[PDB]
Amino acid sequence: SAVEARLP
Amino acid sequence: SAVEARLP
Amino acid sequence: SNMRQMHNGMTRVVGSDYLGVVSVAGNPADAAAKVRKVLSVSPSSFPG
Amino acid sequence: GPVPLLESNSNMRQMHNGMTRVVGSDYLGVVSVAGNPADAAAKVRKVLSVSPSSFPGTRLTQMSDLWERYVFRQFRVRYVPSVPNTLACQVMVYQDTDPQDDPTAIKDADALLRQATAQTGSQQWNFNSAKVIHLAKRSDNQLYYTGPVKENPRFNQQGVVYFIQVSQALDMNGKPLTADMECGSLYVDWVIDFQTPQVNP
Amino acid sequence: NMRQMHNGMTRVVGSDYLGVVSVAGNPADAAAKVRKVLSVSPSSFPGTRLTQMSDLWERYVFRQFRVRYVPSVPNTLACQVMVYQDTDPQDDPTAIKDADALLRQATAQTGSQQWNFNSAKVIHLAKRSDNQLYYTGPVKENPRFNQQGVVYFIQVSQALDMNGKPLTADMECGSLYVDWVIDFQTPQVNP
Amino acid sequence: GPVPLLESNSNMRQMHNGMTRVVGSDYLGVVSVAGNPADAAAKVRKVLSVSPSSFPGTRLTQMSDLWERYVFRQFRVRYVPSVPNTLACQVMVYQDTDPQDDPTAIKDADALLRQATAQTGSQQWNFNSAKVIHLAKRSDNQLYYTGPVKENPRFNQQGVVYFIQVSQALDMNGKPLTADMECGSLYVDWVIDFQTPQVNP
Amino acid sequence: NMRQMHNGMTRVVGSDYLGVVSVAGNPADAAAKVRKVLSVSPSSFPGTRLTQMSDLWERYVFRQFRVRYVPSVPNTLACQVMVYQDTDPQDDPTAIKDADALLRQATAQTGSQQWNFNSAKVIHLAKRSDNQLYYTGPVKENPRFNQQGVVYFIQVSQALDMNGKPLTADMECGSLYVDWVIDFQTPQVNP
Amino acid sequence: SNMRQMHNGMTRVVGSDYLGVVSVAGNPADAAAKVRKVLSVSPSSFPGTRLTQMSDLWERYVFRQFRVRYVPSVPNTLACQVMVYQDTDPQDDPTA
Amino acid sequence: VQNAPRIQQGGGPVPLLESN
Repeated sequence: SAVEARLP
Repeated sequence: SAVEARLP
Repeated sequence: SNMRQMHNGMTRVVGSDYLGVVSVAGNPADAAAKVRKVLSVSPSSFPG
Repeated sequence: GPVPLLESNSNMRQMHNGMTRVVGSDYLGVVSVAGNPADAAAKVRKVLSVSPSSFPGTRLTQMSDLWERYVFRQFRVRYVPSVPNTLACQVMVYQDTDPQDDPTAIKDADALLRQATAQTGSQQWNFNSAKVIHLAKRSDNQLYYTGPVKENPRFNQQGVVYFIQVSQALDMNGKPLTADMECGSLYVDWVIDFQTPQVNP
Repeated sequence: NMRQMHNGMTRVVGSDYLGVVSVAGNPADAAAKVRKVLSVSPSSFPGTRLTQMSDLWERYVFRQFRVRYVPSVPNTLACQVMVYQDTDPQDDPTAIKDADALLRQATAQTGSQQWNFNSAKVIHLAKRSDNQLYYTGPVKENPRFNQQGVVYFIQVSQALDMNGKPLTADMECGSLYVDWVIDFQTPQVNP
Repeated sequence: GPVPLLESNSNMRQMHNGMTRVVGSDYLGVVSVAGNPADAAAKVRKVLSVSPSSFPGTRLTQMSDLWERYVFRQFRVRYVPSVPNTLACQVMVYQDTDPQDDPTAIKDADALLRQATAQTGSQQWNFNSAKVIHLAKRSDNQLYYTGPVKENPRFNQQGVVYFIQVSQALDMNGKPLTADMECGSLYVDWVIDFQTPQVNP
Repeated sequence: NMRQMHNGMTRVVGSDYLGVVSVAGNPADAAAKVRKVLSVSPSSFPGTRLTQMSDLWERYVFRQFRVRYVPSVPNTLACQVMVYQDTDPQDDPTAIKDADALLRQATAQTGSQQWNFNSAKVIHLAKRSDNQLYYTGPVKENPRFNQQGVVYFIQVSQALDMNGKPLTADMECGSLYVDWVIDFQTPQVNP
Repeated sequence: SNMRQMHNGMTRVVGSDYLGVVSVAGNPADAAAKVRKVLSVSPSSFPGTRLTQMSDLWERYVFRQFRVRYVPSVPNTLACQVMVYQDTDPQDDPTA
Repeated sequence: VQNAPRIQQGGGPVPLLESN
């Protein structure tokens, strides 16, 4: 979930 | 910028 | 071959933060309105 | 003594609390590798639950239904290649303690590979050779339920194993491989604790 | 105002009345042979001392929980019956289509017992090494956070009279009781 | 041993003698103060029984019905103000070990206030601030019955708490207050011993 | 790839349901008086926990194996019955032409027992000094490599009613159960 | 009054990560195609790593070390010859 | 100074043939 946020 | 990401 | 080496030890972190502002009201309306502020008690629930 | 005599005609079956170690190993399955991955979600190749009950026809699943709760003391995945050294491809595997993550939601391959490289115990290697892979320990030592998932996965599985393709399957002459290859096979070397005996639906 | 914290466990002992049990003379529906089902949890009964005790703490663990059967039938009547305490709330026996698999499953559980309903019996729970604590009160999501298990009363035989013949109608045949011991933690009142 | 076998099919529930400490705290109620007391009997403001059973809807009363006898090991009343410091009034509280006295019979205020000041553990203070108040011990250690009064109060209550107004409720500008004020609220911090379990009507 | 060898014995405890037992009122065929016969072996039953356990090792030995009889008949009825556990699978009682020799042979065995089928009983196996191990699974040649023995349920008396008279037809009269303890050796799966 | 107390000391962190996969091609097309992979060299530019999450907790950084280490995927029955380098001028762009 | 777990490389060469 932390990673999805940084990827548009 | 880190904070804007966690707020929808 | 490349391997991320393993750990099992727990790690402490001491610190302090800031939860937020809270209000009141002059009229005891509803009576379900007596509850006034609610916060979950977890890491990763306090943005900022 | 009095006890055999009192035993002689009263219907008292005994209670049986207590642990029980069992040791074994099992054949999980075959694994494929595509020549031209592009779906990004397709980079993941073989997900597995880390529960005794999830691998039908093996000794584990047979034994697993006969108790109630379990804890692995070691769960050691092992990989055996079935490919000529001339062929080329690169592969990694990692076990994850939390059943509810599901990497596949990510739209970009790099983030998948980086999440895989993170977390302890991860492994990457050429798909031509054997490797062995471990679980991480949990200090609390909770018991887990046996059997098929019901509502929430966290009561069951200790974790999830991911088999992830990297690069591309590749041929002699270096042309990307058409169709699919059988590559290798997965194995397990396990030790388990069971608690209270039963049979379940 | 030194309002004080407390973190100790509180031992408590008691016993309560779980109710009536009955038996049909010729079960045939296979799922009719299962006869009675009860939750193993505080705050799952009407009017008992235990449910009232239940609301006043966060968590609990039974240290023993022995069900006790008291017959209410003349010796001339007879039938065989079984009782067991599954420790997994979600297993649900009724799904089985066959009487036989039902009896086998019910027998396989530890501490399960079999007897004529002419006479008294006593039956225990299994223990657990986690020392896991359970939340008090009604299910909200998942039984598994609440109940330590479920109790099943299950018929086996028909229901012969004197001269070895089945009786026309189902009837009351004694009642259940429960001795118990519990640990509680942090005091409160459930909403 | 013999004992599980003898246990197996005899209807013997065990006897259970013995004490049981329990700890807790509860919200008793709100308290008012009139601007112009004059009835002398009106100076008394809030009587309370000191029994577990007398405060409906609290944890105490719920728990209290489940046994037979009780003894407080401490019963510590606490007071929380809800008034601006600008307002003025003066207040005292005292606990009395004997349930059958009833101060109110006296026709003169001074005697009430003096009886209140007498007896150990009494407290007087400005109604603007918090205070804490204790019981006196009794050397014999008798048990007391639970539940609602039946004939004689002395079998039940360990005592009675009196909340007594002094002076007059008073406003900014110093005019005596009209009507009534909510002032504050009463609390309890208790420890108890219970004896033999039951349920009572 | 250090695939590891293991040679230890694994203790296991359990219990299972062996099924129904019935009785004719006036046996006369002499070979009809023998009533029920069961193999003493893992992997000889349908659907029990034990048969499923059985296939996963090479060899086994019971440490105790007590058969337990639970009555399902009213006290007004009565008959005498016998049960015994022969440790030699090939002895085969049925060959005898006489009821009497049958009862005598059945009585001579250690641990054999006699009772009214009104009430419960418990019965044990004999032990052996060889500490010999037995192969798991179905007979291929000779029972003697597999079974530790055979269990026989045998009627003795007629079957009187109240007023001391025989009943017209055979009927169910309770059921069998087995508490057990086992050692296994080398893990596998039978073909 | 409440004050976050001040610090000025620098803090080291040793660790290692994973940059990514890289390819080649048989046809020297374009000749601007010779450039094949490009990576910025900063904390907070590598999603999926612990360090990029760590990086937002401070205002400033300095690498004291940054060893890239190439790992072969291919048998010796093939060849390409390749070079790698680390330009220190982020504005510079070879592609032009 | 605060260390973090490291990757630790391994493996080795593979011969065209194993004589026996």
